[PDB]
Amino acid sequence: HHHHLANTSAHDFSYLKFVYNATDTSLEGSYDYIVIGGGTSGCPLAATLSEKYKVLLLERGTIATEYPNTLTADGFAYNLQQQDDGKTPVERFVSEDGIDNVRARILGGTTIINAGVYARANISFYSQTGIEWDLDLVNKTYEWVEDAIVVKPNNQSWQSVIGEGFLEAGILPDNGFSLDHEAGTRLTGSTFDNNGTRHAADELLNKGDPNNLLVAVQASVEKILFSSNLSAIGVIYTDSDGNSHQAFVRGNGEVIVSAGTIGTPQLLLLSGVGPESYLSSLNITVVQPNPYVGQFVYDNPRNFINILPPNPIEASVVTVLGIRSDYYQVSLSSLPFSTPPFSLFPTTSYPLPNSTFAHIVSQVPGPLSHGSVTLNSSSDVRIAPNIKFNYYSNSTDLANCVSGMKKLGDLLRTKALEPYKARDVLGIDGFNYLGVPLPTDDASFETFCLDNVASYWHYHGGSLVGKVLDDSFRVMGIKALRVVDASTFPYEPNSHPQGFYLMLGRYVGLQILQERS
Ligand SMILES: Cc1cc2nc3c(=O)[nH]c(=O)nc-3n(C[C@H](O)[C@H](O)[C@H](O)COP(=O)(O)OP(=O)(O)OC[C@H]3O[C@@H](n4cnc5c(N)ncnc54)[C@H](O)[C@@H]3O)c2cc1C
Ligand SMILES: *[C@@H]1O[C@H](CO)[C@@H](O)[C@H](O)[C@H]1NC(C)=O
Ligand SMILES: *[C@@H]1O[C@H](CO)[C@@H](O)[C@H](O)[C@H]1NC(C)=O
Ligand SMILES: *[C@@H]1O[C@H](CO)[C@@H](O)[C@H](O)[C@H]1NC(C)=O
Ligand SMILES: *[C@@H]1O[C@H](CO)[C@@H](O)[C@H](O)[C@H]1NC(C)=O
Ligand SMILES: *[C@@H]1O[C@H](CO)[C@@H](O)[C@H](O)[C@H]1NC(C)=O
Ligand SMILES: *[C@@H]1O[C@H](CO)[C@@H](O)[C@H](O)[C@H]1NC(C)=O
Ligand SMILES: *[C@@H]1O[C@H](CO)[C@@H](O)[C@H](O)[C@H]1NC(C)=O
Ligand SMILES: O=Cc1ccccc1
Repeated sequence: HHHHLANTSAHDFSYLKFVYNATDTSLEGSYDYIVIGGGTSGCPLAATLSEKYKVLLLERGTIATEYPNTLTADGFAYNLQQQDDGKTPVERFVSEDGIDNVRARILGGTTIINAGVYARANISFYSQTGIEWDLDLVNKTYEWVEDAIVVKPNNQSWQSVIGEGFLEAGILPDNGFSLDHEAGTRLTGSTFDNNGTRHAADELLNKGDPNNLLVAVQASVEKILFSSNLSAIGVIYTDSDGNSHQAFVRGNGEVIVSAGTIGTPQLLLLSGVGPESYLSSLNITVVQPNPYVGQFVYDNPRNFINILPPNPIEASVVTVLGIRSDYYQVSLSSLPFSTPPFSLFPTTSYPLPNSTFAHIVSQVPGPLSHGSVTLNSSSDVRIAPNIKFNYYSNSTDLANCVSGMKKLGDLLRTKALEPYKARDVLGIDGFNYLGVPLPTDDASFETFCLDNVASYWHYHGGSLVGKVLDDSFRVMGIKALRVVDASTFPYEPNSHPQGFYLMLGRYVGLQILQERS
């Protein structure tokens, strides 16, 4: 079941032969499919559709060769440390809760900037949704992604320490190496290969048909165009010089929005698809009223402590996961820095580490708390929308963080972690901490959870199946319009969702092709 995994190899940019600047007006015209957003779901979706049909993929960012630190594990922090000048692969934002965050702006989407952790969805997820999944095809599609960009990670000293700690702390059983989201401790896959080269969703464009697939970069899609039976017919997009362009679908073809949790509700709202009284209050003509566009937007909380060992530890990428139903835990080890990677810590005024440190982390599942995306500009898609997640508004989320923080306490008490204490005392105050240490009444853990929350970066929702979309990802009430990306589900598929959303892009592409045949 692992014969098919990818090998160590250079990042494959062969697909650049059909990538063009959106300034090229000859890209304007009619296609069978237009995919908006060249990201985690959008790239394998476009590649899949191009097996049989003419596809235009539109991405607002540029190509990853322009930002070489996106292409190595060693460059992960660099892209977050880099200032956001409107063109960089990392776009910075702050939720209305006050928590710093980022999204991608690059061909390949968030797989070009993320921490590389690869996992398949919790196998119970499919029946939880109630969608009639073709489960055999789901698994074939995971293998199609994994053959291109997923490896079995080599050993990393810190990842092995934390795995021994998770097991000693009772996060059982030992699952060895496995891609599956199951209770226990395991080594999972990575989209960094064993030479440190990042592999990503853009490489899945290499599986497209180069005679049928066209990609426009620095293409800012501003509006979905509709028929004068309401149908999507095309898009308006602007190029890096600011000039406008139009592209259309033809016949039985379709527009699919794959612009992410933030970008997809924004574009739907700008296009008149959304809550009637809200759009009317902005004087946006309503094309399709739906009270849920931009509603039910979720961000799984990240809580953490940081330890500063008295001897240097080796930096690592996350590969070893400790999974329970009520918390998902990992640890990153890092070099010190004097410029913070934006959103690693929730505020810019966080203390800076002067030596190597271990960031020890727990994730709240769900979450049950949710907020919304609303427009900041009623016209300009380059102006980021407002986004609020309402962290810990739901008491179940807070209770689950308390459980995870207690388990992090257990982890710090293991023999495995003992050699990284600065003082050989009995308690966990023998560690040196960067930032706030763990407090053991439930009230002190609740305060810690609330005060020190950060984004796990795994936000989702805003165009949910069952609210905005049907079980085939069609926008209800509109022909020839679908949404495929992380805006579509209200809960996580697992601890690390890129593997699910990579699969989903191709999977829905195959469903489109089958429906059409
Ligand atoms: C820093 C970070 C680390 C992460 N680490 C991991 C991890 O290790 N493992 C894991 O499993 N998950 C991880 N995640 C989460 C996971 O990567 C994302 O949830 C997932 O990639 C989202 O996929 P998507 O297709 O919804 O969005 P994206 O991949 O972001 O794709 C959306 C694309 O649409 C483009 N776009 C947006 N609006 C427009 C527009 N109007 N016109 C044109 N293009 C547009 C964007 O530029 C982008 O390329 C991480 C997330 C972040 C931010
Ligand atoms: C990796 O290479 C080996 C032999 O060199 C082979 O088993 C396998 O086909 C390769 N994997 C991929 C994904 O190409
Ligand atoms: C597209 O062309 C413009 C000039 O017309 C240039 O400024 C920009 O860098 C180009 N973008 C890409 C992605 O090549
Ligand atoms: C799909 O693969 C998973 C492992 O990821 C396995 O547990 C499951 O049985 C498979 N399902 C089908 C329908 O083959
Ligand atoms: C919408 O337009 C009407 C005029 O038709 C105006 O009275 C109202 O203030 C406008 N509202 C906004 C938010 O532009
Ligand atoms: C997997 O998903 C099911 C269904 O939502 C849930 O009950 C279970 O706790 C999950 N398991 C893990 C290990 O997250
Ligand atoms: C736009 O965003 C800024 C920055 O968060 C905020 O202060 C402002 O209130 C927002 N404006 C609108 C109209 O949403
Ligand atoms: C928390 O979420 C659960 C599940 O959606 C819900 O039943 C409950 O009412 C929520 N609590 C509050 C205070 O909204
Ligand atoms: O789970 C992935 C991760 C990576 C860096 C920091 C926190 C979490």
